[PDB]
Amino acid sequence: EVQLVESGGGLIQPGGSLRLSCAASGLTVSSNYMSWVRQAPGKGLEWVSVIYSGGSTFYADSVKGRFTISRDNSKNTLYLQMNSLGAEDTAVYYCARGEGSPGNWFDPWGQGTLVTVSSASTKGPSVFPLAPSGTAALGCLVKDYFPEPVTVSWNSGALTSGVHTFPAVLQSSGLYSLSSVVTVPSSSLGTQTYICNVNHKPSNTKVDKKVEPK
Amino acid sequence: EVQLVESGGGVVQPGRSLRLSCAASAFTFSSYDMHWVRQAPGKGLEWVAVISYDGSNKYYADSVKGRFTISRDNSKNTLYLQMNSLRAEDTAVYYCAKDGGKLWVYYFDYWGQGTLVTVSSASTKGPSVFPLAPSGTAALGCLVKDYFPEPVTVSWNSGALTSGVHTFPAVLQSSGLYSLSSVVTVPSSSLGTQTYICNVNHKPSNTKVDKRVEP
Amino acid sequence: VVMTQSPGTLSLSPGERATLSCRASQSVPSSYLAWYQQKPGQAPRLLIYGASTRATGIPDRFSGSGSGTDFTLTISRLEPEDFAVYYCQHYDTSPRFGGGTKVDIKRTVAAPSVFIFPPSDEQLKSGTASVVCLLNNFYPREAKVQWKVDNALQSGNSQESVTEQDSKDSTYSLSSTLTLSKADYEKHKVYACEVTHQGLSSPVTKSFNRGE
Amino acid sequence: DIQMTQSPSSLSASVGDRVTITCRASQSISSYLNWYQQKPGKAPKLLIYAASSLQSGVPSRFSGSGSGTDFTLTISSLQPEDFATYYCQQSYSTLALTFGGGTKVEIKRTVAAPSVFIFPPSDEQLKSGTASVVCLLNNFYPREAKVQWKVDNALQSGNSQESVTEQDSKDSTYSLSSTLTLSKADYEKHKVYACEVTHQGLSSPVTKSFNRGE
Amino acid sequence: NLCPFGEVFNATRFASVYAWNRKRISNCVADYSVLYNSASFSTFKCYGVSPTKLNDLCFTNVYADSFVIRGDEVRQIAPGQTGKIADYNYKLPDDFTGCVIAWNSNNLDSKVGGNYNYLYRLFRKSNLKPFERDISTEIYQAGSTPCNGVEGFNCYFPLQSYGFQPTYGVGYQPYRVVVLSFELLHAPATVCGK
Ligand SMILES: *[C@@H]1O[C@H](CO)[C@@H](O)[C@H](O)[C@H]1NC(C)=O
Ligand SMILES: [Cl-]
Repeated sequence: EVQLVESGGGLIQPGGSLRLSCAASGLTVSSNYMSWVRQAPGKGLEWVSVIYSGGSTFYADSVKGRFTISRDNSKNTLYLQMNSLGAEDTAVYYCARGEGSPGNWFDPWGQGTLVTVSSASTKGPSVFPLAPSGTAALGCLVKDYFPEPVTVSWNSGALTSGVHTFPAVLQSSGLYSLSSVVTVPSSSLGTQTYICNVNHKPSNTKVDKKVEPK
Repeated sequence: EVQLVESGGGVVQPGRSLRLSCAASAFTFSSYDMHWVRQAPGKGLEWVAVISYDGSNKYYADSVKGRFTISRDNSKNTLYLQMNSLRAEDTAVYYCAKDGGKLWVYYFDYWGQGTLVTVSSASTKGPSVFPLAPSGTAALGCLVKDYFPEPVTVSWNSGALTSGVHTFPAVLQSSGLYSLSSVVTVPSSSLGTQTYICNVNHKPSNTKVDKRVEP
Repeated sequence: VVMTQSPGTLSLSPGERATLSCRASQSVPSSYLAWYQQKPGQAPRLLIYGASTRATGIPDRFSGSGSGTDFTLTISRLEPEDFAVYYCQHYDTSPRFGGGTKVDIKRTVAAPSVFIFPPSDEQLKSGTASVVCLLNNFYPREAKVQWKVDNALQSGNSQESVTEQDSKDSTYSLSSTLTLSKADYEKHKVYACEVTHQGLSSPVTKSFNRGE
Repeated sequence: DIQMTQSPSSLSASVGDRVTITCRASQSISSYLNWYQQKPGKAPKLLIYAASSLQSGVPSRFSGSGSGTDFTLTISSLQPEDFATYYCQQSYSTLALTFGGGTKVEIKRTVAAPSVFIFPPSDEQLKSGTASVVCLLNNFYPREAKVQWKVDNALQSGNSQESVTEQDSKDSTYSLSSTLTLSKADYEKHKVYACEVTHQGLSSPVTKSFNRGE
Repeated sequence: NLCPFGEVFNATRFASVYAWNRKRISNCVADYSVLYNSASFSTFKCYGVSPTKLNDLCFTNVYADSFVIRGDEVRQIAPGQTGKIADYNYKLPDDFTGCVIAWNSNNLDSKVGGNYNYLYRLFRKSNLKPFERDISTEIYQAGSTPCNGVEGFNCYFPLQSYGFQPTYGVGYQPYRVVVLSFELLHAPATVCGK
């Protein structure tokens, strides 16, 4: 039951500050090596910062002087204060127990949280149905949202087989858009209710769309 | 009244060697630590090496270690710096420094006057001296042009004309050589009566030039 | 100590043996080398540590070895779910990661199932029409999607998106979205996307008529 | 390596003013901080050793204080001959002695207009092939002076090199020499050779000119 | 008679950094000039005192601490440093007065199959005080559940081996370190230089 649950990601303007959280269960933050590792979109993994159990802190040269790692023992939570953010700081940030040295490897990892450094504004999505006509196809269109990400599930997670949620495309307007589809037998179209669960965390927008034939 | 007199600087090609000296006087030389400190042109000070009072212990900065060697001859009251495998970054003014003996740690209480070491593969060229004829007082001078390397010592009337003399710092023109200007303002009355001669001396090329300056 | 992973991408059929290399400019001890696996949309996971020690719960088909300037990760009996990026990682004065190696999985040719979706009436009342064309479960990735509106080929008003290789059947899926204003949408009747793919002996066209 | 940071990098004060220079250390150096004065073209001179001890022979207007990471050099009453560059230097790491970047102290002074003179190229110079026209600005303050060359009332830029002497220890004035270098073929092509001077102490720009061969 | 620095510098075997040795040197005449010219050293750094000045100084006691660490960790044996070695194994104060001497000992402290006799402390709840020595081998509790001296998940053995091999890179090779401390009390000195 060892979990690292992250929060704090989202949109921030260039030169602004943000603080990430890494709430832990199954291990004690103040007793371990705790690190932050980031991953720019489409790029590799970059170690960012570590805090030792005894309090020492270390930082990568790319973030020295702008980031600050800390922890709260009573909340069993790791933090990362990020100041003076620019476009190179836009990345998915992971927390992990350990440092990557012998007997001290990165394990376990948090789920990650995306940070977007942009001058634009947060915008919630609109959800439209993709209605069907052997097997049939249906889906949901999640259009005009910023920033990333959105997550889509079907029937609250009870429907997973044959689901395809596409990577977001950046429209010419500067807003993102994606579609989530799922293939089903044509017979269950009238005797099975399909609902797509769209979640846009950066704006607290949760939409449940029932998709039916027309 | 503690004196440190250095010598041995000049032109050296990259990869060659050069040996600096520094003679001490008027203090117990064989009981003090001695240092070398250098300064690149237009840059800051950089500590180079240290040698113990008896010459048995020697310590160097990482930037010159295994490449420079410090030594001393206490019977001659002289400190030495042997510089081998000289790179272009070694171009600097080198100082010898006495260690003040009032602390547990090093500090430089008396410095030598410095000697310039230029690591370059060029040739030492002598200067060309041209007059600057004058025309409410007047001003006249001499133009030291096309020489290499630094420095050149310019005086007026063999050291008799002191007040009102301005010797400008040299400028490295696009030809790789140096150009220098030295002027002096005199009253406009004594122009055809008093004689003015600038004394240019270029030790690297062994060139001494005296030029008449008349309107 | 720069770590260099090679190759960049690896394309092997299921059941084959994968060989991922991690070279080092200077010698790195075995006990300082580890491997991480990252599946699409997921966090990295510890695979091997100490060059050769398999992490807890990791299948036996993953094994590592090597020392000094040459480390190797081996995936015996490659499976479709092994589609991921793999990073080596070491520690000298700070943690350093390799560039990563993508492991693509080859499979037989699969023709796409094509579906076309009209814009919902909910979206039309907002003043914009999105027409969506779906290419479902095909291989290889190469495909051509052409929009034809009243038999006129459309260009400049469509965007595509492709999924990663599916972790169970190793196929791709593609969506093409044609975007129009409500006004321009009501001026035309026949909306069609034409699909050409290696698994199809002739192009496949899916179309609807606005209103019907 | 202990890095020493000096602030400010440069300052301007007038005679009698109180001058304080700050030197910070990347880590605690106890009290082993020394101050040096270096005049232009001269060897450094020890002023203060061990943070606050006055070196013998140093005038009483110099003093120092501080400990740990923050140190100060104070000139109680600035004198004209105090124009120099002042370095701090830590001695806690005796086998890795490091200096600060140095602080250049300049003397503030009332306005002084420059005496402008112009010189034609000599006859021994035209025998060689080159031809240099030298213009002299003498005993002025401040340093900021604009020297403009005009040949037949045509602006010249890129054919000359300026040179300024350091502040005079007696009267705290500067001096400028501009050397208009050109070939002999470019010398007899024109006639007028002027030197224009724009300075804060001139109610109207002054020009000293001569005609070639007159 | 002379102070016995040779029993520290020329010892055939060195201690692990977590259990670093210390030799109290008293009632002798210290000859530092011969000591510092006795061998070749890859690291020679002094703090608060010059190496050449020790020949004139008197101390109540002189301490010579010795241990083995890996090459990339020698930078931590200095005032104001942090890291696994300075935090959990051997710590110098910020106002440290003394010298730090290090030399490569790959030919002495590496083995064909890996020398697993040199260890360092990897896990510890808090940082060491200056000149503290922690030789505990208690199972480190990384979580809420106590270990009861049994290794397992979140229950780590506190020490880690270096596994020195002679074919490693210099950053991973063993280095012998000697630290000379100079205790100046308000008591009659017993160690003066010559
Ligand atoms: C170690 O032994 C050598 C001879 O092999 C000797 O010269 C040296 O002085 C000894 N070291 C010390 C600290 O005495
Ligand atoms: Cl998204």
